[PDB]
Amino acid sequence: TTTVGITLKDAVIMATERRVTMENFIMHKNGKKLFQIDTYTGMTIAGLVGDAQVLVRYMKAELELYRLQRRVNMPIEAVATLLSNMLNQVKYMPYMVQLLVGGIDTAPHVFSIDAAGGSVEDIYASTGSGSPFVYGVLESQYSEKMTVDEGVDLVIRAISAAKQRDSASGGMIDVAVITRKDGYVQLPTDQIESRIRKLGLIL
Amino acid sequence: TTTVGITLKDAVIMATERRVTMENFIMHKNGKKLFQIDTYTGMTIAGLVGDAQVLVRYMKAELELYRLQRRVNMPIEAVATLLSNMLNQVKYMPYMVQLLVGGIDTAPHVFSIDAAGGSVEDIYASTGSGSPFVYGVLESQYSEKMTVDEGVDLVIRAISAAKQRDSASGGMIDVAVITRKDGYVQLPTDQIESRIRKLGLIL
Amino acid sequence: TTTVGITLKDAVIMATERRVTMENFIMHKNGKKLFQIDTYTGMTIAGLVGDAQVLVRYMKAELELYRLQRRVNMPIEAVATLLSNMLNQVKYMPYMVQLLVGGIDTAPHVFSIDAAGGSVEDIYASTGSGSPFVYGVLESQYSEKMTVDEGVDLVIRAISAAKQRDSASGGMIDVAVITRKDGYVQLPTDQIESRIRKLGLIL
Amino acid sequence: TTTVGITLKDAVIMATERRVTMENFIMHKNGKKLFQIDTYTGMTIAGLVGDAQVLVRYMKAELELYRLQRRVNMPIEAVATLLSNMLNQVKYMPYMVQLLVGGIDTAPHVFSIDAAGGSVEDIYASTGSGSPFVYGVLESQYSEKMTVDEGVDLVIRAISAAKQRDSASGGMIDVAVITRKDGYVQLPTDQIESRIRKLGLIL
Amino acid sequence: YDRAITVFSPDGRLFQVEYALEAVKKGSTALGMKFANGVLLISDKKVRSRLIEQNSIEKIQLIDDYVAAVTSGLVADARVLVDFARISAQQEKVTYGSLVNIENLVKRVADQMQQYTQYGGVRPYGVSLIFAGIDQIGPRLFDCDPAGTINEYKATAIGSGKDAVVSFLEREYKENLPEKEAVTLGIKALKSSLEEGEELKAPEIASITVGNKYRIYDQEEVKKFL
Amino acid sequence: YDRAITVFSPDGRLFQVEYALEAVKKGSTALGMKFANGVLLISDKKVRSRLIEQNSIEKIQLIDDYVAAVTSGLVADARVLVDFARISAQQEKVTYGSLVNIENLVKRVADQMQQYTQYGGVRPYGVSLIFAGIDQIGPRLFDCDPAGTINEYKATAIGSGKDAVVSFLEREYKENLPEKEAVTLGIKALKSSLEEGEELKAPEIASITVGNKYRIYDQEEVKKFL
Amino acid sequence: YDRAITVFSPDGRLFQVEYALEAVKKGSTALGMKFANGVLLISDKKVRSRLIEQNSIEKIQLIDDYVAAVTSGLVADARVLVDFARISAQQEKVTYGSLVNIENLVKRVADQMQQYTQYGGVRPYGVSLIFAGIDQIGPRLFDCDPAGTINEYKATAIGSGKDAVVSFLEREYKENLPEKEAVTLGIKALKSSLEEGEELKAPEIASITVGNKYRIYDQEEVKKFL
Amino acid sequence: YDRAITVFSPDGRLFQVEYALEAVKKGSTALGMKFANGVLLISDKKVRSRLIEQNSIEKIQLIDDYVAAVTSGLVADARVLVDFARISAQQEKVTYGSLVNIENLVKRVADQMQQYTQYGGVRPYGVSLIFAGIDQIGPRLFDCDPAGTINEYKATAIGSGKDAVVSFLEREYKENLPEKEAVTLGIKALKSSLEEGEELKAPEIASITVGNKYRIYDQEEVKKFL
Amino acid sequence: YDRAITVFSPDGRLFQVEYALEAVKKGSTALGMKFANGVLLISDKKVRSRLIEQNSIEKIQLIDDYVAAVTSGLVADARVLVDFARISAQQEKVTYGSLVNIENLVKRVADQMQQYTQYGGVRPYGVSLIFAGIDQIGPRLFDCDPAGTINEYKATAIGSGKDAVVSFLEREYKENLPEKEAVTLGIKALKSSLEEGEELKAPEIASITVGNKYRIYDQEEVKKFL
Repeated sequence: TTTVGITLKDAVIMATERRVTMENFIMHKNGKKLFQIDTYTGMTIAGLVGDAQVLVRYMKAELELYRLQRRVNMPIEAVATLLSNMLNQVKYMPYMVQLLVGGIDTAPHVFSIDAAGGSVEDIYASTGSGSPFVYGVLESQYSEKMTVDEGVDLVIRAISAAKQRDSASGGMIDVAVITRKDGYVQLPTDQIESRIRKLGLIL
Repeated sequence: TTTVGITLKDAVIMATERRVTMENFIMHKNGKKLFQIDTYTGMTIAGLVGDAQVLVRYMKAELELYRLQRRVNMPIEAVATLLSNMLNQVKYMPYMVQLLVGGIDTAPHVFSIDAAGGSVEDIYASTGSGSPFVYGVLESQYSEKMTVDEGVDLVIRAISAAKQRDSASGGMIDVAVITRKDGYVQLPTDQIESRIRKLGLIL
Repeated sequence: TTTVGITLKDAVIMATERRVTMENFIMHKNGKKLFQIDTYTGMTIAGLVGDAQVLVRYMKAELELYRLQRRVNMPIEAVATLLSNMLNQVKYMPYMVQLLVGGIDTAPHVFSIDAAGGSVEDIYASTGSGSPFVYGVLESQYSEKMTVDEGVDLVIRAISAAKQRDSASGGMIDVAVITRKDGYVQLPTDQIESRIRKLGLIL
Repeated sequence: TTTVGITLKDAVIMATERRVTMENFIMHKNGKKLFQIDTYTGMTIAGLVGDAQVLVRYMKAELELYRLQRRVNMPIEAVATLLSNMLNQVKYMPYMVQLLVGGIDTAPHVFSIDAAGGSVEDIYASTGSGSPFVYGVLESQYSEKMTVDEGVDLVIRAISAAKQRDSASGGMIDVAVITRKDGYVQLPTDQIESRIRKLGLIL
Repeated sequence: YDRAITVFSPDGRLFQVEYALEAVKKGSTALGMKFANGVLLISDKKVRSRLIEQNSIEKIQLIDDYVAAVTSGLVADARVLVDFARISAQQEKVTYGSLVNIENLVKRVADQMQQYTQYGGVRPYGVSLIFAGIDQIGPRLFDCDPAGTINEYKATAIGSGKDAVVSFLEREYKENLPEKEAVTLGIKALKSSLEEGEELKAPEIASITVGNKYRIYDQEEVKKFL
Repeated sequence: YDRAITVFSPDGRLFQVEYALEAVKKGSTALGMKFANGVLLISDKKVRSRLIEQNSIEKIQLIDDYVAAVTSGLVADARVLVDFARISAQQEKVTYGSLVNIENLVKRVADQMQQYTQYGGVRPYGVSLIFAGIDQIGPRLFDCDPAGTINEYKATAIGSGKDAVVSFLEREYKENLPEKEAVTLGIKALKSSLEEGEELKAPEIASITVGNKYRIYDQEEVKKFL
Repeated sequence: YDRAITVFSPDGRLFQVEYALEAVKKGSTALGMKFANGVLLISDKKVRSRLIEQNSIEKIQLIDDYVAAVTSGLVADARVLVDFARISAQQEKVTYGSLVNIENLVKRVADQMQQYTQYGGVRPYGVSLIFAGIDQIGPRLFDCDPAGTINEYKATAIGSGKDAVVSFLEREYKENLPEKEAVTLGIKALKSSLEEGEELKAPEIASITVGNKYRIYDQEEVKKFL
Repeated sequence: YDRAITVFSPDGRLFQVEYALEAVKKGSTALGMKFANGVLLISDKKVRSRLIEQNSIEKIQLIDDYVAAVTSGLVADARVLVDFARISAQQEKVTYGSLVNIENLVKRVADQMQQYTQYGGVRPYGVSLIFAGIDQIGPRLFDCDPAGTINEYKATAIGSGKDAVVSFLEREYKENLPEKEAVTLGIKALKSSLEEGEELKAPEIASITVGNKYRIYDQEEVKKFL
Repeated sequence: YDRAITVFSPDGRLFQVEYALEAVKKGSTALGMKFANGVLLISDKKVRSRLIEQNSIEKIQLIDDYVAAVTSGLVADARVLVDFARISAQQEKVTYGSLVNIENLVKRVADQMQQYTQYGGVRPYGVSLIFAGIDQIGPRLFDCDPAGTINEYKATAIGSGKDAVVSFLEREYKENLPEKEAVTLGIKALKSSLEEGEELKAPEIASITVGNKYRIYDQEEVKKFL
């Protein structure tokens, strides 16, 4: 699998592929690895499917309980800290998962958490089997003076490179830009196909 | 990774690098391994990221609870003793971490604690993957009659040598001098770049 | 590491080296392995550093609680029995430590306790990595008709031989003679350097 | 190590050597393996030192509590049964010890108990590293029509043969004859040296 | 017949909860109010004899460097409850990394008091607290009931001088106010209530402005306001 | 001698349960009704003094973004019970993945109240709640008794203004009704009961239409209905 | 009918806490005060009969070589509480390595007394203690209440001779004072209170100066002050 | 109504502790004293009927071969407490290898009695003991109260003949004394108290001299002192 | 007001222990005595109706083939206690391999009765037992009190016929006696007490001689002694 998360000026963009295997044997050509975890932050998936979905369910539950108790959204440092403490209360029966949570509260963030609960701030991050490819292209092309359209084009070029050069990733890309103004918006697949055909990465 | 902690006349200087890997695959070129643990002592990180951050959270919590109960700062022997007892109550499900806590109470100290909770006093210490390099240069150049500027220059030369001769360490150095007079002050990165360009270790 | 404990006429002499490694990589050229455990007995350290320091803390606590409950000092047989029962209540998650406790109550003793809690009385004992050297020189030169100065000279010759012929031991020797008259007195390092320069073991 | 226990007409004789190792490295040339467990029975030691001394402490305690509750001494079958049940309540975290308890209540006995708690009556028994030598000489020279002096001479010849032909045993022999008339009497070392010089086993 | 245990009345009142109230009416009076960019607490300090250490007797007890507390009623229940509030705040700082809302803290403390209201075989806490501090939302000021009732105030009081102070504060309080005039108003409130000993004292006063930490005043500064 | 503990009467009545029900007759009145494509809750808000923070005092407390709750009676038991309802709803969202029926939630909350009705050594909850929200079935509106009794209503009330409201709602309520006219009918209900203070107030009102989430009204919109 | 169990009063007083006080008024009197570089404790020793071992009867009981304690009230509760204080001090010496502040020790002991004040089915401790010793802060001198109330004093007393001593010490105590004159003042205090047996006794007196350990005086030195 | 459970009185007295005292006043009398190099216990033995086995009735019950005990009061509580003292002494012989001080043993036994004084739902022990024996310190002689109070004596008594014996022992006791004259003084003490049955009996007497073990006398030797 | 629960009296008596005694005075009488090389038990058997199975009604209940027991008082407590004595004897036969002393068995059974004397919320055992048998020491004969008091007798009784039997046995008992004459003396004892029904019965009698096991007599042999 692969993930990507890119922080720019006043937004943060995350995207995954949708191919679940679960065997060698690619079994599901349309899964779901990008989740809305709250109204201003989301969470991606790059690990064992069952453990990752249980962590998504628990974090949806805990953040909704949080916002319903305090009427304020959770800070991104707080959600990564909570996720790190949860993953590190059990590490000798651990969750084989590589999580990545990003979102905006007063400034956009994207955080990475490994299977032992190591939280660390960075402006662009990625996890999964097809991770070094998207790190390569993000290192080569990424600038922090981009717009939202330039950011999502960079994301689509990244995940397209990972699909062309990796076996585990593949299938249709789904992308969701989360910003302070419009809130959590997941792009429809028709606009994503339009961006792919505009960039000329289709075959 | 690498750490360094140097005790001089009336201050103690600690610094780390900022590069987190978490894989082989250096993943985060700007992490955080130097933490303010209290208003007159700090703690560095040279182990597994999740376990080390959980230990930082717990020790921040316990020292703040301490100062809030007694209105006195914790002695450095007390914080190393507490950390040793915590790490040695669980050693068969242990924390794979090499901690180093330094600070000043009535006299400056820097203490080292391994994964089994062995506390030991020393005037200069270091932990991490790039540790023997900085021990070499500290053994060759260190004197206890230095000033604060000479101390932080020695620290920057040390961590620069560890960056030039090690793979795991790297990225921008951050340094914080903790003294009795000004309290915990972390140097801004512009002054650190000025010291690097003055010493001529830039390329 | 190395220890030594020698019983003579009306006193008992213990000494260790001060070099802590904690790696291969000798890391601390000035540690602390000789501890005052009570006002008329002391305890030496020749094991894993964390476990040994936790045992020193617990035995300081228990003997102080003892003397504060009963207003009598603890017998040496009692402190070795207590330490043996503590080490043998847990031996399948054991403390990898080789302890040695000596002192005087109505007659001087020095006792040895291994990692499984085997207490045994003897007039001269030693533990640690550099142990057979000091057993050799104690077997060759030791007599029970010595004075305190002859005893501490024999101790310094022993630990100097162990330093010259072992890697794990080293650093400055510290010695404490415990007797009934003056109580627990640890010799200052200047007198120890004077005895080394008088015996001519310096280089 | 080695033990020996010999039942004759109206007495039972036990003896051990005194050399404790605890390493390969014979460390203590004067230990203690023969214990008075009650006023009419004793217990010998041929196992791991810590576990064996803890078993000696527990059995001293339990037999003293027994006699203090009932004002009668414990039968030898009862003490071996108690020791067997104690050793067999824990055999998967077992005591690596080979015990041997002998004494006289209305008729002399000497019993042997292995590490799994197998009690068995026999008129002469032995345990330890140097055990088959003393079984050989006891099988060749032992008769049940001996006196106490002939018995203790046979014991000294046995343990002297085990010292001359084994590495683990050695040091000065101590012997205690326990009989109904005089109770528990441990022979002084001067009489033992007189018997050695009379038998001509000295070198 | 008239029910002295934590069970109900035939009109529907908890008698022991009343009786832990009117215990808190016997306590030392205390007060808090919000000002322009923060919140202040002011605690009366009736130094009765001249033997007691004048400095180290504190009623304004910090829970964190961004949440403070002052109490009234049974002082032992006060100290135990403040210790539970401290360890609860530090557990929130462990788990969620930062103290986002002080309301979670006061709700956990109030539910801890509710648990001893609820079950049998334990008396309630005879203690009443107000919490103050800033968070992500802003300057907050709570109250805490022996029943467990919390109320967020702009300006409140607690202790023996409840009614006269809250009458002064319904008469004369203004919403946004600089710190010096606000603490002058608070000293005037405490003097309005405590005119039965015909002298006020030198009380202890503490404040916080958002972005900063607690500045508990020394003995010398509070005498200049007086 | 007339049985003040959770045991039975010689006619067969639970006296502590009763006495907790007359505790909740002393509470603040509240109301709910179903309208054409949803359900609304309307809570009276008797702002007694002018010191209490007018905004953040809330009785309409959300359990989820699709189930809401408003309460009456002992406010501490209310807050603890609403917290238990929140964690029970979130445990259902963990386990079954979605909140399919609000009836499971109200039945678990009512059984939680039953457990303290049942055993000895603990008083019952002196608190009465109504739940509202939509699910797979549709817009639902429950009640909750200190005994644990639940009843699904088209339109109900709770609190001190029970009888006058339920008389108005047996007289004048209609089944399917647009939201503006339904909330006008609700304000008329609350004014019909609360004509003893000769002024109603500005209350707090909330609604949901199926497919949407909760739209708690601000201060400015509710004054336009009034 | 007037509430003899750890529950509240209709004015809000804990009756068993009172009754454990006025138990502690029957105890043996004791006293402590701070002097120039330390703190002293002075304990009256009413040797009633001539059979009791005059030496080994001790009321000044050490907790550590830097914290001491002397007690009044029920002597069995005293001994159990001093044993808990000893094991708590030694657990702090294990965990934090040094005894940095004596205040943590007295607060844990006082919370231990609070736990038996709080729950039902156990009586409070009928015992009152004062703690003395030096730390990182300096010479400290606490008190301990059967309620759990602690107060740091410059100079205090405990036992049957409470009021006369504290009157003498509001009249005649000075802050910084050499040790010989301070213990002369303490013997004068104890003689001022105990003028009902028309003889004082030879009491037991102990002190500490910062940097040193406890010097409990023998029988021969205390008779020279007398 | 005058407080019959282990709770406090309004003057501050534990009435069940009193009532376990004055139970121990009904017991059989016993005595101990220190002599020149040891300590002796002397126990009266009122053989009432001629059926009871004259030999095996013992009220000199050894805890160890270096600590002995004699009791008074409820004999079942006596036997249970002596069994607990035996297993506690043997646990100390396990853990610390030798019995260094008898004071740890009597303090653990007294705290065991305190635990049943303290909690509710259990009566105290109606039993009073004195312990005797030598240690590293020397010959010791304790007492044990149903409250848990211990006192180290030179010479003491217990049982029904308390007051007359302790009057004889304040009148006529000397500190350092040979064993024959000391036990003659003890028999004279027991005869001084027990002059109401106009015959003493043949009692049972035991002693220890430091370095030796217990020599409980037979029937024939004690009649020669008589 | 006169204390019916296991707590103390103001003179120091356990009233429930009395009331469990005087319950045991209503039981069936039984008796035991020592003879030349053993011990015998003799149990009266009041066969009331002619419907009860004459053979299998047993009061002499074996604990082991070397310890026997016979009881009086509440028969259900008797059966439960004899079952506990059996499993305790068999646990001793597991652990120590042989039954060396019967005194350990009777002391564990008596401490089991003490545990229900001691704690609250359970009534004591209303049952009284005597144990008999041989061991390493010799023929033994104990008694067991509802208080837990044990006494070793040469010859004793239990049940309703206590006083008349113990008067006969202070008058006419001899120490060493052959078995036939001893059991004739026992039948004469039982006839001396039970002369109120003017007929004795055919009782059940059992014995043991050291080295042998229990010989409970049949119906035919006991009629030849009668």
